[PDB]
Amino acid sequence: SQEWKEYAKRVLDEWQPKTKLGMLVKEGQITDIHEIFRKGYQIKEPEIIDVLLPEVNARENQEILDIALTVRMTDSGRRVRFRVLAAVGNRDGYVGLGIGHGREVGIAIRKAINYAKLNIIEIKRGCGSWECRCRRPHSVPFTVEGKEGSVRVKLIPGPRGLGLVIGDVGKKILRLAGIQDVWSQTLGETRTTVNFAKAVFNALYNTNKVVVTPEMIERYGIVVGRAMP
Amino acid sequence: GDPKRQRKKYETPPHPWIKERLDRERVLMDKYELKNKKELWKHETQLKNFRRRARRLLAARGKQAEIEREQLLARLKRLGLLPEDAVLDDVLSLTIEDILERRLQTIVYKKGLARTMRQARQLIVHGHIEVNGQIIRSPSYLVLKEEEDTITYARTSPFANPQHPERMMIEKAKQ
Amino acid sequence: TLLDPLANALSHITNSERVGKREVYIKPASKLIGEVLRVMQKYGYIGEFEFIDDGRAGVYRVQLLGKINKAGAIKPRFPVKARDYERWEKRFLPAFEFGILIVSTSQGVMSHKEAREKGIGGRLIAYVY
Amino acid sequence: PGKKAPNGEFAGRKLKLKRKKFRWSDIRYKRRVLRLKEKSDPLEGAPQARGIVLEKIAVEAKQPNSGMRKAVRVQLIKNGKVVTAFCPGDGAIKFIDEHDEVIIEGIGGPKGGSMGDIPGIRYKVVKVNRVSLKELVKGRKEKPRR
Amino acid sequence: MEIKITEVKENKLIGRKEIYFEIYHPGEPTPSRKDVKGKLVAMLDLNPETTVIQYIRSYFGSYKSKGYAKYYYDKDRMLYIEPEYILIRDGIIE
RNA sequence: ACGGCUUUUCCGGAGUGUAAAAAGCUCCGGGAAUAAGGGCUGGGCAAGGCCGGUGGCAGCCGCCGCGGUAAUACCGGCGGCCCGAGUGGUGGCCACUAUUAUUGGGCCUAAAGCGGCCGUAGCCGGGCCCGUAAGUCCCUGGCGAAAUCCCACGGCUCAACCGUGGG
Ligand SMILES: [Mg+2]
Ligand SMILES: [Mg+2]
Ligand SMILES: [Mg+2]
Ligand SMILES: [Mg+2]
Ligand SMILES: [Mg+2]
Ligand SMILES: [Mg+2]
Ligand SMILES: [Mg+2]
Ligand SMILES: [Mg+2]
Ligand SMILES: [Zn+2]
Repeated sequence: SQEWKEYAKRVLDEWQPKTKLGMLVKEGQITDIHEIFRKGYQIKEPEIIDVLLPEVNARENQEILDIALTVRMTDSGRRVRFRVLAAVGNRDGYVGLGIGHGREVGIAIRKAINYAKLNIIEIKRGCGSWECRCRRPHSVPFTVEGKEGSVRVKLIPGPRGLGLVIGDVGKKILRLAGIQDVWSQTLGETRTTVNFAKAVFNALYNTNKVVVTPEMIERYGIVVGRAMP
Repeated sequence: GDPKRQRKKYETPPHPWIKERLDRERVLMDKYELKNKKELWKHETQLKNFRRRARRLLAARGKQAEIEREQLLARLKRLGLLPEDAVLDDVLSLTIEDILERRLQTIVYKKGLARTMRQARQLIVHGHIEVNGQIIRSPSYLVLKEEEDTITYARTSPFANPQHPERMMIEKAKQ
Repeated sequence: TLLDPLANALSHITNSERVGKREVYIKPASKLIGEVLRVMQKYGYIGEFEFIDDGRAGVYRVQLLGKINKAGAIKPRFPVKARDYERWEKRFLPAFEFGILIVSTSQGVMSHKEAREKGIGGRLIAYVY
Repeated sequence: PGKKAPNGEFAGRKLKLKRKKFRWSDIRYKRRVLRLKEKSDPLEGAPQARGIVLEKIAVEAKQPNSGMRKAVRVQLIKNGKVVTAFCPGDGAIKFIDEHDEVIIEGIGGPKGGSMGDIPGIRYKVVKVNRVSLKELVKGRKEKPRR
Repeated sequence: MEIKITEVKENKLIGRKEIYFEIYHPGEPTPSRKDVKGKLVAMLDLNPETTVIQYIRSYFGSYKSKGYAKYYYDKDRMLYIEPEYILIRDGIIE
């Protein structure tokens, strides 16, 4: 955990921020990822995450879901430009997902990985199945649903050891977030990975929109963010 | 209707060419030197059945679910796969590499009776090993715990003499 | 026309509180409505309520706390054996002890967690979580 | 649009009738209870047949292709009908003589019917005089009856 | 070969006794019938011509065989209730 | 390529086994000696940017799609990939299919709201109080053959198969 902890010490000098959160961070005031979120800020500098989540760039916490080239016609032929979809996250409690556009594949990948750090969220984990009744953060705490495009998803808790039973580009997103067991039930057209990816993302977000009592917490084990890494 | 037909005791993969699955099973075949894939899926099913049994006795209640509950820990730890004080929940955190450490091959190799795993197979199948005073010629027998110590050479085997030109190369490795 | 003054009540509650209201007036008021509210309050979902009479069936003043996700009515009112609750719980609620499943047993109205203690069954009527 | 029609407690009969009556608007279930495949089918519920050749022909391929596909006209035994079969392999049409007892399979396309550019052929030869056409086409075995 | 006898069970109706024993012989063939009969009639000092050896059989890789024999008080009783083929296999009658 | 080793399988031979045989099992003498094919190799889908033929012809193709003289897709050779005493082809049922939908589908513009309204059987029906006990719920007697299904233990070398108990 060292090379990804001197990285922040190198970055924290050559970076003279322009927004305000940049000032707060660079003056040692704000010092932990769990305290820029539930407060209504804006995030426009992608160096803030390199300093508080320095592992988000480790090439095994990165992922390239799809690449597709699109076209528009003109009186001098066709003008073709790419579209990439990419997700990033430490495999603990935080994820982000973005798109990016360009006219070559390294530039589209670069912008995608950028915009995937400015779209980051934290989730809730637990164990809410009927079979397993331990208290460990390996699964969703209770069934949630999220919709997008024309694609409805629903994520159901599952017992420890059963893998991830969902589509192909759901496994990457749910593995980068820390979830390890789940079930699933979908509808609509699940062949357009943009909409399928955005529905899974929205469900994971909606995880933290359900009201819980201070006693339901010590029955599912709900951890928010990291949980003793 | 129809009478009883006998049924297969294993299950294939759903799609036969998932890449990151072939590259995961390739490692276990080369490490324990199994003969064919059908020899490996047998054990994966042997484990999935345990998981599916301990997965129903946990959302259950009544008189007879109790009786069956403690008959799963009984075998599951008489066979060696659990310690002496484990609760029912531990059946859910088992792994394939814990069954494959109980075949007779691995145990005759993890005790110095052989030089290398692909030699213990011939040692067994030619009838030299002897589990609790009974020649056994099946390298995939799941050894219990109450007899793991009583594995030797056969009483009438050429290996059972500490001068055999082959039996002396064996401990030439234990150093 | 009016066929079910209980479904109307629970759907009106779930429409109101989803947008922010602090009070609702359940217009027709059986004793079955009040009998649901009695156990929907004990678990901590609503505030306090009283019966305002107006010479025609009365009303119900109920003030919310913003603490329910979804309420409704199990309409066909299936009967349940005493050992077969989980099967119906896996269709309505989202976890293994979430919410409540109101059952109309032979000794009043009570959540299923109190029916499995005495071991009884009865028609289902509604569900809150 | 309403809610859904018979959602009552004592409304079983109307519900079962609704479902039984709208199951017939299907086409795989209708084609099965009436047993319509049969009595329109020259092979009569079988996975092979045996016939006697009558002549040798060739067909034109589809619109965006070019070539001629060799084929034969077989006359069955159990019925007496005439079907058109297709000879697969490079140089098979050089073995099928007149007055041969050939065997006949399907061709395996969508819905049991035809496939590829050959549009109306739906049977393919496998055995000629009880020697697998596959072998004959690639050496490896000798042919009986001249 | 070394013989241990595991059960001598009497019989007052048929008038006989059943002898359940076992042979331990690592490195030698399955004993003959003449030889097992000799060892028995020397051990328990019976009549050597009324005792029959119903079976001796060897198990998979165990160097230990299981046998079972029957011995009669009267001669003709034996020659009356006993089947035919066993007397021939044991050579008594011909 | 040199050194050693084994005998499961293979030939002979002796016990045992069996109504008589044969298989099987225990001991002897020889010998590494007697024993791997089938389908794929453009994408879905693991695996070659190599060589020689063929020239919209021959052929391939479950669907999309290759071949017009510079073919990773046709025919061979050499390499490689998946299963392995098996491996491919053609017909039938289930899942795939929320393309039969009670759980759990649709009906402005995509398939689909009767041209409009009255009304018989049938399904659905406001509030309170007093009885009944048909529906519904719990306890207990008499039934729903054995085989078949799940589990533990025991017997054939483990196991398939068989037995004693609980469901
Ligand atoms: Mg080739
Ligand atoms: Mg590939
Ligand atoms: Mg539809
Ligand atoms: Mg009423
Ligand atoms: Mg029965
Ligand atoms: Mg035994
Ligand atoms: Mg057993
Ligand atoms: Mg039985
Ligand atoms: Zn768990």
